[PDB]
Amino acid sequence: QLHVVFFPIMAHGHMIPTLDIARLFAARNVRATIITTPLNAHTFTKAIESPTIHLELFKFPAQDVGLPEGCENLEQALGSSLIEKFFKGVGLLREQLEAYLEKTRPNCLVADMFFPWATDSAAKFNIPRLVFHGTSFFSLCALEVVRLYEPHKNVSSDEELFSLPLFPHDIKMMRLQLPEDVWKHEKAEGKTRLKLIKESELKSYGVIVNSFYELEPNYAEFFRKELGRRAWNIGPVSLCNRHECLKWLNSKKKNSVIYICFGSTAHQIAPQLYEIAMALEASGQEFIWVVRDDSWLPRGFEQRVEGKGLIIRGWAPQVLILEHEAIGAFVTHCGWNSTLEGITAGVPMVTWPIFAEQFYNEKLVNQILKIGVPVGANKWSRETSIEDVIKKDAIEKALREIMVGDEAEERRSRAKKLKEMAWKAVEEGGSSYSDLSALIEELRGYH
Ligand SMILES: O=c1ccn([C@@H]2O[C@H](COP(=O)(O)OP(=O)(O)O[C@H]3O[C@H](CO)[C@@H](O)[C@H](O)[C@H]3F)[C@@H](O)[C@H]2O)c(=O)[nH]1
Ligand SMILES: [K+]
Repeated sequence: QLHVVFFPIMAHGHMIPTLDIARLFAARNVRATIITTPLNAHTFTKAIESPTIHLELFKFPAQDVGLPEGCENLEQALGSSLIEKFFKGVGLLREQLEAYLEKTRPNCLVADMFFPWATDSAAKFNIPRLVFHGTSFFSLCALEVVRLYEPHKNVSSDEELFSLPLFPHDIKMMRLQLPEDVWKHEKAEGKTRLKLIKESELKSYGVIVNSFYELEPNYAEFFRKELGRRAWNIGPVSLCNRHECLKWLNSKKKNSVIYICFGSTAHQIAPQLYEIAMALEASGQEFIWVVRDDSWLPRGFEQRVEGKGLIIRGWAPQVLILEHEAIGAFVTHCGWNSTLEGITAGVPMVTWPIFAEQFYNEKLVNQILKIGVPVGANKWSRETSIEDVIKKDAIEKALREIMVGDEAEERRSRAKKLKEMAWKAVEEGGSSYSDLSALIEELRGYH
């Protein structure tokens, strides 16, 4: 039996899709083991609830890097200090990884993009290593093209626009949409980490990508041809698996409710929430709003919008909501897992990128896929300063445009097209089904 070990970084947005990939492999009679840490194991245990996914717990050296003992997850490492400590900590997992690989000798290692050294670690035992990023072909390409060509240095002001080189679409961006650790005050740590991450894509056996060919064929090709990567598109992997707010939505018109949610880990301050609430009231749209009370809500808000607006404070069933008939739009931060869920439900999106690769995802959604509307946020930042809050006016304009604005029904039509393409890609005979079959056969044949 083939054995593949999966090693995601301790972040919810990488762990859940990695589990789905493990399940996809398992359903093909492949032995799948996921490496995690003790305080993160509960995520996998809950989502396991079918072939057996095995877990292996590594000790996370929080004390050695000066982190609180309870900080085993990227989401809890808030601030440059804590984040650099977190990445030093995860780099220190290399010894446990090499011990586990020597002990078990699996046929393949699928390792998170944040572990470039994992390539060499697997090479010590002649094991091929695959990179998993968890984002779109487009972001992979655009990030690599920006790193290589640095078109942000041909610019005089923060909002001066430049095109992305080589791309078959003209994509205009400003250096505000890039991290200041690249264009303003160059800090060698992040630059080196990025260099090594992007290099691992060519030094390794190849890249697994959570996308489907028909979604972004130009960039599925660009990644392989112009950028030289060996890759397999096997997404959306969440389709492998396939209530109060639902009963609420049942009595609503089809495609009439806006869903607002900013991802698994939301760092969101009271002034921003207050602007969102005011914009929601002014827009008149029915809505489900997922929040992490007079400190951020207008007086009488929840009662003044009762029956029309619903605030969810806990973990929301995002997929069940998005695919309910009543939901017509999605205000999102453009994380790739949420973006892909919006696409798979066929739901247009208001794009509100914050950090990471989300501005590239926003360009993919708005300019290329033509299923979204920008809210107007254009400043890359880990934490939000009060000086950067998006005001209620832009939010209301975007909420209006996404529901009844120009092309809204066409966006719905395009998204339903993408929805059918997504479901077809993963069914037997589909592009993603076939690429997964091909990857597994190649792994069987290795040496
Ligand atoms: O109330 C809730 C709130 C969330 N969820 C689920 O959590 C997921 C949110 O994923 P999303 O990509 O938007 O945020 P996150 O995964 O942290 O993004 C990082 O990881 C991504 C993957 O690399 C990356 O693209 C991104 O830039 C990073 F920020 C998504 O699968 C939802 O279904 C829910 O079910 N109920
Ligand atoms: K090249």
